[PDB]
Amino acid sequence: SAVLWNQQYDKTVCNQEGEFCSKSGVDCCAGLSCRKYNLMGYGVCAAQTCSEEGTFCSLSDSDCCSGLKCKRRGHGYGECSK
Repeated sequence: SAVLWNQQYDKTVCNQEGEFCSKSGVDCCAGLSCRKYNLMGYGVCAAQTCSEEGTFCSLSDSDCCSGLKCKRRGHGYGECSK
């Protein structure tokens, strides 16, 4: 009754968009999201689309992630803010 070989030993490694996420609770690399597509939720990583916090955005039309508000900073231009 020999035990199967380990899957990995090295530190927590990430993968680029396209990789699949397990139900163990794995998270894609920085700037990646396992967009759910299947019925159970066996989607794959995908580069986020929403603007990050601090990045310049359109004050006329918010385009940041959930929890970010484009605060005018300058003269007719602002960036995302928590």
